[PDB]
Amino acid sequence: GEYVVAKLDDLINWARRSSLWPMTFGLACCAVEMMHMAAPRYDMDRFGVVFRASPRQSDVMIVAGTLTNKMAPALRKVYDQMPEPRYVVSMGSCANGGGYYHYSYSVVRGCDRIVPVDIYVPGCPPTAEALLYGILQLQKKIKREKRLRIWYRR
Amino acid sequence: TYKYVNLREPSMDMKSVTDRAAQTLLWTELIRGLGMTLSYLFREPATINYPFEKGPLSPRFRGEHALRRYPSGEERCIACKLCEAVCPAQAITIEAEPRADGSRRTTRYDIDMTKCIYCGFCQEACPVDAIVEGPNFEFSTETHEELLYNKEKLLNNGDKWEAEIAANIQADYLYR
Amino acid sequence: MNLMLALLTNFTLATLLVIIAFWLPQLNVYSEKTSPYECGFDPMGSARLPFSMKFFLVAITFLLFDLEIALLLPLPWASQTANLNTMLTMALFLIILLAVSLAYEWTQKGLEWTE
Amino acid sequence: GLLKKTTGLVGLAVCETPHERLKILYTKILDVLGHIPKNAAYRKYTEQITNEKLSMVKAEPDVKKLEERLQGGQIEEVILQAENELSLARKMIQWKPWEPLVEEPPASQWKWPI
Amino acid sequence: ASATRFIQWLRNWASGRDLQAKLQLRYQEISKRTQPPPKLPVGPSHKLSNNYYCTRDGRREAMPPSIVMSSQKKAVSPAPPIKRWELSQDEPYL
Amino acid sequence: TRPTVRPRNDVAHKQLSAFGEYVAEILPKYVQQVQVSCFNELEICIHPDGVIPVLTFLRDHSNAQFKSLADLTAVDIPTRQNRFEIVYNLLSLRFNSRIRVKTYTDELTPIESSVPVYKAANWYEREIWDMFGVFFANHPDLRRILTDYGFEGHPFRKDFPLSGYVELRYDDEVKRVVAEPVELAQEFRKFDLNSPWEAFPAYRQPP
Amino acid sequence: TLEGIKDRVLYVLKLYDKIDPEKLSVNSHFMKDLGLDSLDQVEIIMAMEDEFGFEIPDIDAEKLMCPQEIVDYIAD
Amino acid sequence: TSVKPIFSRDMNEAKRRVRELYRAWYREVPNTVHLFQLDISVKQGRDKVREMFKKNAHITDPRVVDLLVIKGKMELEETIKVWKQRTHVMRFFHETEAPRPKDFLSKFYVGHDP
Ligand SMILES: CCCCCCCCCCCCCCCCCC(=O)OC[C@H](COP(=O)([O-])OCC[N+](C)(C)C)OC(=O)CCCCCCCCCCCCCCCCC
Ligand SMILES: CCCCCCCCCCCCCCCCCC(=O)OC[C@H](COP(=O)(O)OCCN)OC(=O)CCCCCCCCCCCCCCCCC
Ligand SMILES: CCCCCCCCCCCCO[C@@H]1O[C@H](CO)[C@@H](O[C@H]2O[C@H](CO)[C@@H](O)[C@H](O)[C@H]2O)[C@H](O)[C@H]1O
Ligand SMILES: CCCCCCCCCCCCO[C@@H]1O[C@H](CO)[C@@H](O[C@H]2O[C@H](CO)[C@@H](O)[C@H](O)[C@H]2O)[C@H](O)[C@H]1O
Ligand code: SF4
Ligand code: SF4
Ligand code: SF4
Repeated sequence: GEYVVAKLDDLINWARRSSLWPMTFGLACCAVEMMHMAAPRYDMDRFGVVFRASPRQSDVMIVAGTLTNKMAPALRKVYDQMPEPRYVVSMGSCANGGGYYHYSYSVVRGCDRIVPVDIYVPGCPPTAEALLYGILQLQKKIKREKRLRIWYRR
Repeated sequence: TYKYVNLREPSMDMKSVTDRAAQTLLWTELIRGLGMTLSYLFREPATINYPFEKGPLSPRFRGEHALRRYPSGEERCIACKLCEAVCPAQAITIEAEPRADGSRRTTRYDIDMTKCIYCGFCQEACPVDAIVEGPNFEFSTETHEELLYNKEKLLNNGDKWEAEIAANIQADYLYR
Repeated sequence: MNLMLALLTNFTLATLLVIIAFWLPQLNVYSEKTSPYECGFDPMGSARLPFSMKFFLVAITFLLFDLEIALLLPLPWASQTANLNTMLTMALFLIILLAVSLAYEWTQKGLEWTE
Repeated sequence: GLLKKTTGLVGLAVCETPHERLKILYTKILDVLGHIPKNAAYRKYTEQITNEKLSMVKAEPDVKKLEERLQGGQIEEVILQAENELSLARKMIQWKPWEPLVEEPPASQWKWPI
Repeated sequence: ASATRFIQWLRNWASGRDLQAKLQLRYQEISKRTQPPPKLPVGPSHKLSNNYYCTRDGRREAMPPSIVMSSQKKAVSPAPPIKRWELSQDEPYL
Repeated sequence: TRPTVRPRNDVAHKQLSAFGEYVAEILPKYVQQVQVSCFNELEICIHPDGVIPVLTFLRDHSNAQFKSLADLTAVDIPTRQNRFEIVYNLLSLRFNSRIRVKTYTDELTPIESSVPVYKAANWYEREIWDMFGVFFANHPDLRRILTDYGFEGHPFRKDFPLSGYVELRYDDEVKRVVAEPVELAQEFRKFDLNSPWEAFPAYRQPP
Repeated sequence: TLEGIKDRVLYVLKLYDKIDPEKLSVNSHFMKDLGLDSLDQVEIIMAMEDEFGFEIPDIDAEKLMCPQEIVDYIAD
Repeated sequence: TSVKPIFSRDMNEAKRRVRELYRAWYREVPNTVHLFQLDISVKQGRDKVREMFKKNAHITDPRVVDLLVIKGKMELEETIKVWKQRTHVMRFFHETEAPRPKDFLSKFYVGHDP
């Protein structure tokens, strides 16, 4: 019982974290360092991380840049249109907490007012390597999920 | 001066004309393009093996903040509030009072790391090298609240990273 | 039988995969998740509205060209006839008339898409 | 001089008979300026610069040399400017900006800093 | 840099260049990551005499605008007409 | 040639002054002030009725040829009876020169749209309407351009607060993004930076 | 169809709930007797456009201030 | 006291523009509820339109009225063309606002704001 579901979590967790597909979704400056993580030096694709444009075929949303009030309904929409399980990485000061436009009349003070956030990557922008650290931190979060173990004990 | 990027009239001799007919029909310029990506296939890729290999940085790198000390262990920060005044993002919050020995020291030193733009102005403004941006860039967290640093966090960062911070400051202070 | 067995296995496997895909995963269905996709903002009108075809004239010509192949596909068998003099004339005749029809539509701008 | 094949500017066709076209346009400008009062600075200034350009056209039969003298780019650019000037002259008649200032601004409308 | 002679030949032929002379990966031709200390120069105003600030104060020589006309002879243009650019002798046609 | 002081260019100052009075002579109906700054920038200040005649003259006149509209913006000066200063920055490729044209208006007075003179002005005037509330008459398609749909107010007005009046969040109950009165976890800290000692005598205002 | 016009108009006004059907009369003034406001009148006029199926320009509309005035307008 | 008009030269002209806008808003509500799939009724939306018109019934400047009509027309264009989202349309109803009592005592209990 416990042993079988324990291994089954390890398998579904391993598959989900080894095959993370971020939405092709960038907002401003920080999306440039997201490009540099896809570029040859860091090659996100080698970790199994592949951009896919459609929300239906995406597992992760990387909020890469400032979220304005005008954009906020659209960001929530494409997040809702991801199938589950889904994860959100908040990248950069603007997404994390408004940043350098925190006191602006047109800026959402942190994307976590709109969506739940799994990982916060600090920086303005975070280096490409810092974002890669955040993605690998998200992977280790997924490695610790206990969906079936908790189900078994319900 | 100026030059023309696209203003050339192609020659109309049967050899040149026949050369272009071969290009149209035999796809020679599309084959030539295939040669280039074939050459790249046999080049060593530029990918480093992160996290076992790291990208190169310089002693000026602007990373996570830390509050420093003198060799005796006394804090350098004297609550002058120059860093708080210059902060473009208003990310710094300070309160101060006379310490139990009369020293001018802070009782609050917050940096909202989700407001900060990692611009380094605070360490330029500091007259005693108290607040710096250290070399650490790998401190992403799982909650927003973990990125709201108070004085205890920043002093721990100083003690944590002082060995590297001091060596970087030694390598670059003569440019300042 | 073998062919029918082979076709049934192919589409039986495909259906089994779809069944598994729909009943294995944990589902959380709500209105926003299932709303039509259009880059984050609500669709403006119905996707069932008419969608103009600019290559409509090529599409009809395809129906006429797509029947030339049925007339030409027997050619490998026709090459085994004793009466090769008549064959080759009629085979070349059909292809030329097909070529002429193509030239006519080409020269009369039938292959240009409407703006 | 052999006629150009291109002016170098997209959408600006090469003119076959630049000298005659310029004379037509400069003459039209002078005709339009005759309906503006003699004291209007627009007339005196536009007539002056117009007559100087027209005099060049009548004295230099070579399009290359004439372009160097007019200092207005390719001769087709000069034709376009002549057309633009003629368009302005007609508009100025309706506007009559030689009239006295319509209204003074408030007291400190242009004072800076406050 | 570790590629074999056959592979060096192959990617040279396919690309049509000598790729080895200009590799895009950096080896030891780059500067050392530990440098000697600098000794930076000082500016013109680092003098002990003949250096009164009021003789080198740019902000205090700024003046308000000159009022040409306020509502309170030959024709002119804003500046001389621009000279026509000349074609490059380095490479006029790409 | 003192190393730290910006050099002064007097040939341009004379050239711009000459053209400035040339414009004023030709358009006395509209021109109210002409000035040249110490870094050689000519500004024409005109009555708002002369927006189209002045800009058209500067674009088309053979001795002007300001074919490019570099920028069109507005400045809010609440102390003035007409608080809004409208600023046209024009470029002349032919004479390699720049000119600035300034007019004014208030909250309730429209300005003629300069789109017929420069098609570049279409979005600039939408921005001025969106951020300052200055209405442009006969504009082909005037409407907000930068602010959110339904946004109320004109943020670049000096009396509009920096953080605005409302803010957004996602509310799970109504399953949508909602707008609510703005509350800040940390108020923006106002700094009083001005020194109480005069800095620039040359700009002193008489008492 | 003059006779039917009067009946149809009053059928519209019965539906409109701001007015008391017993208070209602062919001569009663919308603003005076019935206590309506201007916008209320505009809504009534729109309800007539839907019925008799034709535009009622604002210049015409503001005059129609009683049930009787509406039926007269419809006649043309 | 002589100022440049925006559209309407006096209040009577301005009021006609108001009623033309009100008719357009009144006619559009059924489509807005249908298109945006709003849970409100056509009556609720039309009541909200009335409420937005009623709050500006004290204006007597034809210029202020013209700007209100200009902003109303722009407001309607966003709705019809579905530039607005449901969040923008439902912002008129303040569904997540906890009601703020307006009497002295209730205010006195909750804080210092008058
Ligand atoms: C090329 C083909 C590739 C096919 C690959 C197929 C996957 C192979 C690996 C399978 C490993 C097991 C996957 C389990 C994943 C279940 C999804 C999940 O995580 O949900 C969490 C849930 C836990 O949910 P919960 O009970 O804790 O709470 C749910 C409610 N909320 C959301 C509020 C928390 O897991 C389960 O409910 C049961 C786990 C079942 C594990 C064994 C699988 C049996 C499923 C049979 C379903 C019955 C219909 C038959 C379908 C056909 C089956 C073949
Ligand atoms: C004894 C009598 C003998 C009688 C018989 C004699 C016949 C010999 C001469 C016949 C002609 C030889 C060429 C036949 C191939 C078809 C040629 C062709 O169609 O090329 C033209 C086509 C369009 O090119 P374009 O210039 O854009 O159009 C004309 C401009 N108006 O160009 C294109 O098709 C563009 C294709 C773009 C996509 C290319 C992507 C793949 C390219 C790499 C593939 C390389 C080839 C691989 C072949 C695999 C074979 C297994
Ligand atoms: C717009 C309408 C266009 C119509 C175009 C029609 C084109 C037809 C061209 C002629 C094609 C066939 O041409 C003809 O082929 C046969 C072969 O099959 C040849 O015939 C030759 O081979 C056959 C058998 O293969 C022998 O029996 C025969 O003794 C010998 O003459 C003819 O010498 C040749 O003239
Ligand atoms: C027996 C089989 C083999 C025989 C070939 C049968 C197909 C013949 C195709 C038609 C050839 C002549 O008819 C064709 O008419 C058009 C007129 O629009 C000509 O001209 C047009 O063609 C090309 C491509 O569309 C355009 O770049 C050109 O601007 C246009 O003028 C073509 O240059 C000509 O090729
Ligand atoms: S966090 Fe910094 S880099 Fe990223 S979008 Fe904001 S300002 Fe630009
Ligand atoms: S790096 Fe810049 S934004 Fe961050 S705390 Fe220092 S001064 Fe403020
Ligand atoms: S960190 Fe430095 S600049 Fe900031 S208050 Fe302390 S001493 Fe002053």
